Amino acid sequence: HWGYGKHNGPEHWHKDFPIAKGERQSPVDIDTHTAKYDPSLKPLSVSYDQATSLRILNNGHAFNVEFDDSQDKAVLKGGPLDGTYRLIQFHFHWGSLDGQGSEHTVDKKKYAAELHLVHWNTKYGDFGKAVQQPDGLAVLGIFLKVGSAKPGLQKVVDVLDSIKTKGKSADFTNFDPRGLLPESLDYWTYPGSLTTPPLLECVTWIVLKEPISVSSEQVLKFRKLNFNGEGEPEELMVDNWRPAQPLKNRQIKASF
Ligand SMILES: COc1ccc(N2C[C@H](O)c3cc(S(N)(=O)=O)sc3S2(=O)=O)cc1
Ligand SMILES: [Hg+2]
Ligand SMILES: [Zn+2]
Repeated sequence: HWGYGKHNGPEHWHKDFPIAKGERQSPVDIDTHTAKYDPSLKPLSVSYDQATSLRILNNGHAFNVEFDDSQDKAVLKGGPLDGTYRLIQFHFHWGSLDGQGSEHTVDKKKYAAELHLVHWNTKYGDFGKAVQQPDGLAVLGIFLKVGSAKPGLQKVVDVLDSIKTKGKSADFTNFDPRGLLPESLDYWTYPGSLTTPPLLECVTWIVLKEPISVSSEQVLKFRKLNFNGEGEPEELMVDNWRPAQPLKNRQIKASF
């Protein structure tokens, strides 16, 4: 079944998910010089102060930190969005080396990792219904750059030994997602898709202009995870990213 290996990675995805060849697939290259500065874009409103994390889980493709989305506890509004979008989980895509790992690239430059904060549009009642809609999800994408440690990332990094193999989870309450945001909330936005199977074109992508820094030992920890379940041969979880797709008649708008 799908993964990121030679035999089941991105280039093979189209056979089971034909939408991989669709019209608004993600990720894409953000060419800064032809993105259109749109003056009618409102600022983003990230209200993560009431966020309730529940659990961290290795799912064989990445580790996800899941949040309680039963009430409007951590939401995203504003920007290009019409409506309130609830936070349900965040995850990362990273490389085996520091020069690759992001999914979106800026002027073809790749970062060491990319954080995705997944939100679903509350007018659709639940996540399941939201993924049936063109404006069902908004994902906030943050590039991670190697340098100085991000203190808010360290709690995540310390629990990764308990969830080394596929299927393991550990309770992960009281984690505050605000410690992973950059200073600026300037962004690029375009209509796109999920970047893993099922590749549904349900997403308004909001990619922040400002990267956050993590140390190499923090990102090293990411690389010790396993794609495999325990008792299986070990495959290190590295390079779990999809290459950029053609923009195909889409324009990227810049809030700046
Ligand atoms: C059957 O219903 C479902 C439909 C979709 C999903 N997704 C899991 C995917 O792995 C995936 C990938 C995302 S990314 N890299 O941000 O573009 S977001 C996301 S998901 O959590 O929405 C789960 C259940
Ligand atoms: Hg959709
Ligand atoms: Zn992702």
